[PDB]
Amino acid sequence: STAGKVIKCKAAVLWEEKKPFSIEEVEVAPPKAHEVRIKMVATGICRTDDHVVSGTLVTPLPVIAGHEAAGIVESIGEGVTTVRPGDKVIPLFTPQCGKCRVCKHPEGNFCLKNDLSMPRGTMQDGTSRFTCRGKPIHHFLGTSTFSQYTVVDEISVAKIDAASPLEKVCLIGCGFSTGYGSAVKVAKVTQGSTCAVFGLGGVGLSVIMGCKAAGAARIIGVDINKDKFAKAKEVGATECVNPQDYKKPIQEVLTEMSNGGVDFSFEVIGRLDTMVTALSCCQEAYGVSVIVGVPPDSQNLSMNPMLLLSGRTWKGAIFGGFKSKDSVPKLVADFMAKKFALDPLITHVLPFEKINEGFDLLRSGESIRTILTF
Amino acid sequence: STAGKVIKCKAAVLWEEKKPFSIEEVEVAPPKAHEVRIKMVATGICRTDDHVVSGTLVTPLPVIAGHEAAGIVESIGEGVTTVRPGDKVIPLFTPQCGKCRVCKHPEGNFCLKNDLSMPRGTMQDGTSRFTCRGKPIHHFLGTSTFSQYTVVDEISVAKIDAASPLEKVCLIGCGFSTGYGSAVKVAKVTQGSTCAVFGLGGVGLSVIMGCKAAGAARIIGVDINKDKFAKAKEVGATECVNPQDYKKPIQEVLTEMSNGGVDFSFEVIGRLDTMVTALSCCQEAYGVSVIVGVPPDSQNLSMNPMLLLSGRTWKGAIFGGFKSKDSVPKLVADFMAKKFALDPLITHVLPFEKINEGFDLLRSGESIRTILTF
Ligand SMILES: NC(=O)C1=CN([C@@H]2O[C@H](COP(=O)(O)OP(=O)(O)OC[C@H]3O[C@@H](n4cnc5c(N)ncnc54)[C@H](O)[C@@H]3O)[C@@H](O)[C@H]2O)C=CC1
Ligand SMILES: NC(=O)C1=CN([C@@H]2O[C@H](COP(=O)(O)OP(=O)(O)OC[C@H]3O[C@@H](n4cnc5c(N)ncnc54)[C@H](O)[C@@H]3O)[C@@H](O)[C@H]2O)C=CC1
Ligand SMILES: O=CNC1CCCCC1
Ligand SMILES: O=CNC1CCCCC1
Ligand SMILES: [Zn+2]
Ligand SMILES: [Zn+2]
Ligand SMILES: [Zn+2]
Ligand SMILES: [Zn+2]
Repeated sequence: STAGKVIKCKAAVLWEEKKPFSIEEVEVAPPKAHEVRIKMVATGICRTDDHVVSGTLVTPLPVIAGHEAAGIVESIGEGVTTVRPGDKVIPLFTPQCGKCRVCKHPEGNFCLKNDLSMPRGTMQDGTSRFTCRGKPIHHFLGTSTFSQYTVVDEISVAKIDAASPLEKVCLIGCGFSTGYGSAVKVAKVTQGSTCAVFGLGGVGLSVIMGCKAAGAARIIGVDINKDKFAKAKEVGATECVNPQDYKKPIQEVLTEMSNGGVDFSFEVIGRLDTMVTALSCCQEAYGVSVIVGVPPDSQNLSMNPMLLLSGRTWKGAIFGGFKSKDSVPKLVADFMAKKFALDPLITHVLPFEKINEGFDLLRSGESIRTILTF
Repeated sequence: STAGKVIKCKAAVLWEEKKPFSIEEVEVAPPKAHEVRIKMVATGICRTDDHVVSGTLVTPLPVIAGHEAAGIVESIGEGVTTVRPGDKVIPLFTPQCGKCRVCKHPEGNFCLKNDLSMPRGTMQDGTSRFTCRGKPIHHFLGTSTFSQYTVVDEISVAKIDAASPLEKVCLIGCGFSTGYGSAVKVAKVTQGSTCAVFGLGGVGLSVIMGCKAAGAARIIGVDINKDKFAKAKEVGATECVNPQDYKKPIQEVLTEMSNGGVDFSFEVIGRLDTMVTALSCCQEAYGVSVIVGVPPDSQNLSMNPMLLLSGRTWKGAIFGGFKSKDSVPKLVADFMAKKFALDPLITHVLPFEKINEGFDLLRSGESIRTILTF
């Protein structure tokens, strides 16, 4: 009854930076060739979406944000072969076109069709499927999940298990997979190692989950909000430290605690200074540091390259290094088989209409993941 | 005639920065417990030794520099078990104590007994074996090879094949092993890959040798001195580019040539700007960049962490990542078995007394490696 037709629905439109989202009616065009229109079931609030509001992450406005979500296919455009109406799906903020040099590389996952490096805020064809008050509205990372319906390119959606609980598995679309993969796939944490995790939000807790799964003997959580420590220990941290408690810089503290530096460190905040601190606290000859946090737009850090010359490895990754369309269904299957848990990340649940309250909870430090239900 | 006694011999003393080496008589104490006195045969002129003269690398002065060398054991102190009088040896500017956490780690080679991080310019016991004009003279990296005799700690010397040609294998003490290992062990260049090498001196040519040995399909040499290109092609470069020939920054040129970025890049110069350019020119999702060059003392580079967040890996290494005492004898044996060539690196051979002329050849751009003979 809606196939081929414009759908009018509610969405959370961001008209300008540093303002509440506006819950109001938008028009969602039907999918074109190789596009998929999705009815949203649940979406999480990730710090990246707040970065859009704050101007930390620059993408064209006005915009429908949201990128960590799950829903049910409402209709498919001409030529779609990988999903069907009625399928449960997770939108992929990093596409997997399967044809570019990165998709063909055994390690790479940052597909060249991404909308991150040179943000356009469009579908792959350079146009928008959203109208609001008669005005075109930008997409976000080819997902735009803060809406009752969205349209994504086929390379930006994965079919998942038909029995999946969408109010939980939406976290596999961003925060869980990012943190878990950063530990198990990017860093390749080893049994018996010592790890340090900077930032104990949804993504940092997922890093801890991955470090424990990889068998780390010590996992040191680092956060300036000590209210985050109890859940960090629940999911695997052996000891938590607040940098504000110490007179010395925390990388000196962590080097002392690890008897000369940690094996693996992770920056999961998004600050230039903590990226450098995290690199410095890994052991100078064989340590590995992974950047996960998003830096403020266009800003450069400063560092002494002797930190690298002694032997450190420094790297970063999007989405935990996972090839998105191959990996998301497998991660869902693994969740259904109880191989990892998502409940520890979910601290609050709200209806989509209370999106602004959900962002207030994030900004206040009270929440990890709030899940919004449509 | 000389065991247990002070040796008066010729050495090249550096009394202060930015002055020629002073060829004069020095006095070399006999070895104490666990020390080894070596009567040098050949020593190479490495850019690192020039960095001491120029103030790029800070180490206590006055000093006997030189660290890339080979000689013959004159005497051993109490407790030495790994070499004997008459053995051919190569001093190790990175020690291998075998006891610290780095030596025990499968990947690490930057032994915690090194004299680089906190330069003292002494023997392990904190004292000097050198006097000149009645003044104590500092050691350099526990080697000090610009002298007819030196004294090193046992952890800083390796015994090598009694039939080795010392006037060639001295290069295994630094330049060859550093460059070759940076490609084959640190970067782990893969066959069919595309590589970019910034700096075509002795170390950069050794990187090229390693990239070719690893089966790279394309090896792009980068140098502002085009006189370096002919030898780079002889040892495996498929193409050479001079940044000053182009209106665009060279990272953009290299990204275009490689159809979107190289697989492996190497900075083998020692400039902050080329360290960042080398990182930028590897492919953003799966590229690897290795810093080999020595940066100017205490200076920080500036970089955008988005270069790492997309997926790049940035690392550095001392001595090609080789565990020094284990690897040097094996590299000499490999040379004797004809597994790699050293002659392409040697452009000049001069008597030790012509040390200053040898440094003039390096500074003028004319030489690769000058070997000084005693
Ligand atoms: N690389 C990727 O693919 C992805 C990156 N991100 C980024 O990861 C970061 C974390 O995301 P979430 O976990 O949702 O964020 P979050 O805000 O829930 O967690 C961040 C934690 O860092 C702590 N923190 C803040 N400043 C600190 C400081 N100076 N020192 C120590 N701790 C400090 C906060 O108290 C907070 O608990 C964000 O920057 C986000 O944009 C998120 C998802 C995917
Ligand atoms: N990491 C380690 O273990 C080691 C590091 N090193 C360092 O490696 C570096 C290279 O050593 P060598 O080969 O002996 O030096 P070299 O001076 O013979 O070679 C350097 C090359 O860089 C080129 N160059 C200079 N500025 C340039 C620019 N802006 N762009 C492009 N090319 C430029 C020069 O023309 C020269 O050919 C030095 O900094 C040295 O201290 C050396 C040995 C061991
Ligand atoms: O949180 C999801 N996506 C992020 C990934 C890191 C760059 C900004 C967008
Ligand atoms: O060239 C020999 N040794 C160098 C290695 C890099 C740091 C300075 C000393
Ligand atoms: Zn996210
Ligand atoms: Zn692709
Ligand atoms: Zn050691
Ligand atoms: Zn050297």
